[PDB]
Amino acid sequence: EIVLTQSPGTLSLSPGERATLSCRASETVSNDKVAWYQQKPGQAPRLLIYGASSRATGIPDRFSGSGSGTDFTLSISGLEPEDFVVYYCQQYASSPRTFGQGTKVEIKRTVAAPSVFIFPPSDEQLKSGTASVVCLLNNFYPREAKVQWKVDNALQSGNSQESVTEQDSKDSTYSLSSTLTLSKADYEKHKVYACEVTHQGLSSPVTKSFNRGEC
Amino acid sequence: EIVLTQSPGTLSLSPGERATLSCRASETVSNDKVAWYQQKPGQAPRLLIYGASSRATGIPDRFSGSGSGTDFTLSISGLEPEDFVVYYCQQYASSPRTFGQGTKVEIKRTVAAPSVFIFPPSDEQLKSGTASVVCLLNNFYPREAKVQWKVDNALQSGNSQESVTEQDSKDSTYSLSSTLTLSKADYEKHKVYACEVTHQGLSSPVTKSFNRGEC
Amino acid sequence: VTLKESGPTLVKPTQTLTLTCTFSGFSLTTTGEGVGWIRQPPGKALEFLAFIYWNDAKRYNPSLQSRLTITKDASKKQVVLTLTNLDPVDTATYYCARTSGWDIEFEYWGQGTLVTVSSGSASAPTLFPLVSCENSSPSSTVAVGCLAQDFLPDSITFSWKYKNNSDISSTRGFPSVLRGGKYAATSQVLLPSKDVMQGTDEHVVCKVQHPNGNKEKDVPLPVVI
Amino acid sequence: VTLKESGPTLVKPTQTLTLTCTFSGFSLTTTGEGVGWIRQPPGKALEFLAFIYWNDAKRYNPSLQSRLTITKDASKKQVVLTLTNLDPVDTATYYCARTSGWDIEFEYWGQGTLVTVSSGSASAPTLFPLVSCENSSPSSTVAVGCLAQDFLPDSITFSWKYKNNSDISSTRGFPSVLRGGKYAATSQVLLPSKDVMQGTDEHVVCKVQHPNGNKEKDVPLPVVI
Amino acid sequence: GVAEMNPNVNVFVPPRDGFSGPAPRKSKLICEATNFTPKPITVSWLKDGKLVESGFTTDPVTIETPQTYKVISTLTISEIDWLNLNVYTCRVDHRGLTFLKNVSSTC
Amino acid sequence: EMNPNVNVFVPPRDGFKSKLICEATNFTPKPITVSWLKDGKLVESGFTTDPVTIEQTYKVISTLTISEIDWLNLNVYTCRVDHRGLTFLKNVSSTCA
Ligand SMILES: *[C@@H]1O[C@H](CO)[C@@H](O[C@@H]2O[C@H](CO)[C@@H](O)[C@H](O)[C@H]2NC(C)=O)[C@H](O)[C@H]1NC(C)=O
Ligand SMILES: *[C@@H]1O[C@H](CO)[C@@H](O[C@@H]2O[C@H](CO)[C@@H](O)[C@H](O)[C@H]2NC(C)=O)[C@H](O)[C@H]1NC(C)=O
Repeated sequence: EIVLTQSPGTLSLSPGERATLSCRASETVSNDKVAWYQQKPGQAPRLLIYGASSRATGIPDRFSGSGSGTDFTLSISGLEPEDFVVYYCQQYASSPRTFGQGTKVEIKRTVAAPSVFIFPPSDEQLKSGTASVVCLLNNFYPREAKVQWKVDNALQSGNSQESVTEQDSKDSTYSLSSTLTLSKADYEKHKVYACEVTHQGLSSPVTKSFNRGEC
Repeated sequence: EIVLTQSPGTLSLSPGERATLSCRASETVSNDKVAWYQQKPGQAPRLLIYGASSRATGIPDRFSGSGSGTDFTLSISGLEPEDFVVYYCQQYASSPRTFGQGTKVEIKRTVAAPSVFIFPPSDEQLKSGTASVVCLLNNFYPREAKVQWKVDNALQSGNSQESVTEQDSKDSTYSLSSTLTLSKADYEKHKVYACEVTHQGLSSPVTKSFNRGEC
Repeated sequence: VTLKESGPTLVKPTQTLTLTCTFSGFSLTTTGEGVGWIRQPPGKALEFLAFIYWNDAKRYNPSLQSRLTITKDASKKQVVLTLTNLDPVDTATYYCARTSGWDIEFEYWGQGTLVTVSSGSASAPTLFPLVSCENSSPSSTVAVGCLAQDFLPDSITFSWKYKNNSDISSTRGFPSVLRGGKYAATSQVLLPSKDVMQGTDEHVVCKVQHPNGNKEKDVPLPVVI
Repeated sequence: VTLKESGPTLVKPTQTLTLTCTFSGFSLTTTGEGVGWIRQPPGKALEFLAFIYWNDAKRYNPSLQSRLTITKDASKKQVVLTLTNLDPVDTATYYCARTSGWDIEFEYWGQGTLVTVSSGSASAPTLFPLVSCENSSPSSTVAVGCLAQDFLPDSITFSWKYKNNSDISSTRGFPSVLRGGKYAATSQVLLPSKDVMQGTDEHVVCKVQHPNGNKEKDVPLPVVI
Repeated sequence: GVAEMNPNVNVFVPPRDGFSGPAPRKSKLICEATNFTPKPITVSWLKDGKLVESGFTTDPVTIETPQTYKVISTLTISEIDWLNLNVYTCRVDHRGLTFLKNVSSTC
Repeated sequence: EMNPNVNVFVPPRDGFKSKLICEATNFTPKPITVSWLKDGKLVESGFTTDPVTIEQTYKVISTLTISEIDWLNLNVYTCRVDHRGLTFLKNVSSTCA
């Protein structure tokens, strides 16, 4: 049983700089039998370098793999725009094989101001007995953001999800979706529904509130 | 006779990165007797490292000096904001001593859009028999810029100077002054006076023209 | 060298799951060749399940010991993977690759199939209108969303159209999220306010496609002006 | 260990230049100690002129051979530097330092003095108005300049004041430039377009200070409104 | 940072049927000036020698060879005060000059 | 949706080419069409339309170039305003006539 941890979990790079990826192992590996893989979000994974010594067929020479023992650094020169994917390191000398966590890279973009648009539920959804309030944010950077709900001066937790999209090809931004689900009985007792956004580019949190049945 | 050339003549750095300075020599130096000096634009120069081996008294340990023969690289870690000055390398093993050119560093700032304002000469200056037209630019980056005069579809050269200021402490910009001097007889024959500015951040040259005695 | 995966996509937890890793172009007669199974949950990393070598020698993961079975076959050129004691939290896309040599591991990957482990059946997606309340400062643009809930699996692509049978560049689309066993999707569009206060279109349609029912429902536009 | 330089600041070309590098706190009795001369034109790098060692041993620059003389003195604790055959293009600020050991060279620098080599005399700075002409696009901010010509040396600090005896943040200041022997300077100031159109001031003053005459002249301010 | 002109005072008054709304009816008064540069005019309303300090809204000066400008003002009045033959004067201050325009409803 | 308040101003009795202003404040939505007439006949040129401002309500005004001779001869200048399909008319004349 060998546990592989790849730190840090994310890193911002540039189109034409060096991207160093670490692969920490719990123990040593015999004969340095550690391999790297490349997986695209939507396609099948592929093998780049086997054994961290020699490259495979169909892999450009710009991928360099070195390191031995418990340290394996994957240095890449000339990061192409079509290489912003998540890489993994896998070893096959543990009987059986184990995988790691993975590192996600992105394009270093300037910090912008997200535009939050909260959509109150319609009257047709309330007929089924379930209500949901969404908190959609667009054009923000980086992915790290805090979304909190403040209804009747109370913080709700344990019943809200956080789903974010991938990086845009033409905008290099992200878009998260925060839906606050609740019951029909719990929706007719409160008055104001809003979500708080804490962004690095904003010096003060912006709250978008509305009125129950008055908009 | 040893000629010392420091290339490149300028380089853009960041507050907290590594700044590498080169010192090319025509021939070898005996016992590596090459020293570095720090001079501030307005104060007296000071000696940082003597002989490129040991540091002097009152110099922080963040200054590292290595290299031998015809190569001397001055690596500095943690570039403080109060260190954006011009450095020089001087050797004292040539009988007599010689100096170099020097390298000027600056803060890497985003390219802005300068606004050129041309000031036509007043009527009091024309009474003395001499006229001067200035071409002032503000908030432009980098220092490299082209200023040309186009009067009556003719380019004037060999009679205009170019003087630029230093880097601002709060703005990190520059300001140049291009004065076009001429005689009284050469000012009453032309009609339109303007200067052409070619900036990296501008997609088209902007010309500010006026009328003789109609403004 | 190519591989292809096939099998059921909608299965019930705690029953029987079977997948086939069909391959053609090679045989398991040499040494250092084996086929494994790798799965990845939608939001997690790759996970190892089992691996089988040649000469009738297979290994199993100690974490999932005595829970998986490997049955190879030299006649149909495929391996049958039987998965018992299913768990909805173990929903992941399984993959299989072929190894050529001791040093080279998992070189020729396959395609993979999406298998959803849930107690619910295939139900038509339910669309609900989303009224936009943009008061005070309308900023620059006003957006309108089309809520999608109670759909299985996640095979719905949003498509916004105008009232006069035109095309709207959606581009922005959020993925689905597990909602008590089912999935919920949300998608909006950045419509300029100039075309809303001037045009006579009071509502837009939300047309989506799904292999379990083509449901559609227009959404109202309260506008701001 | 401190050093101080003194001497004339306005000299004529092709005559006689004399500077004194006054020092106090050490003596030239040990070995490896010497005082040199370093000059830097306003726009160029450091230039070596001469150096003198102990035990009555001095060297000269081959580029300026048979043109400089070094005369030390152990009584006045100063070195006299005589510069013959002056040249206006050789105008630079001279410096002198003290060396402590063979490895350490030019450790304790002095202060330095500005010596201008020009045929002209000390004349009062002639100020001329600079009327701004910004047509077509008003843009956002408009600046006003104050021309300064025929002044020697460059020891003028510009200052802008309102009509009601107030203070204006000039900040921006351009250095002087050689104009046929003399110097010419220009200074502008960024004035907001809101304060100019609000006040009733019709002109502003350009007050400068110079040790050869305090001259001032107001420039026209036609205002915008 | 050379055209000096004088403003032209133009005062608009409601017609005999320009009053509407619940009793008492109210109307508006507009004092505009065009073809003048610069624009130091400050909007001031005088009602029979009394300075009006409430009920007026000074709109920002817009933009219409000298550069001319135009300023539009609005003052809220009452029908009762209009029936008492009250003279309204639009005070204009242009470079210290005082411009007056006395208007009424007398035929 | 509210009906705009059409108000047409007239030149003073004691003299002043004057201008006609047809205010339509307190109206919704923002789009609005304002035209001018002359004795029941369409007007081709001779008038402008100022940009709509913000006083949520807005403010729209129109300027018509007239003459003193053509104003004191019993001429009606109706300010036709079409708002949400409703045509608003306001006939004005000389007060002292
Ligand atoms: C359907 O109606 C819309 C109005 O909302 C039309 O959009 C206008 O037409 C141009 C050209 O097609 C668009 O680019 C603009 O968004 C709209 N114009 C303006 C001035 O806002 C749209 O064209 C109509 N569809 C078809 C096929 O005619
Ligand atoms: C001198 O006159 C100027 C007018 O140009 C005054 O500047 C105005 O007053 C305020 C308060 O001092 C300034 O901050 C602004 O620059 C001006 N106001 C506006 C609205 O533009 C200045 O204050 C006067 N000096 C003194 C001492 O009163």
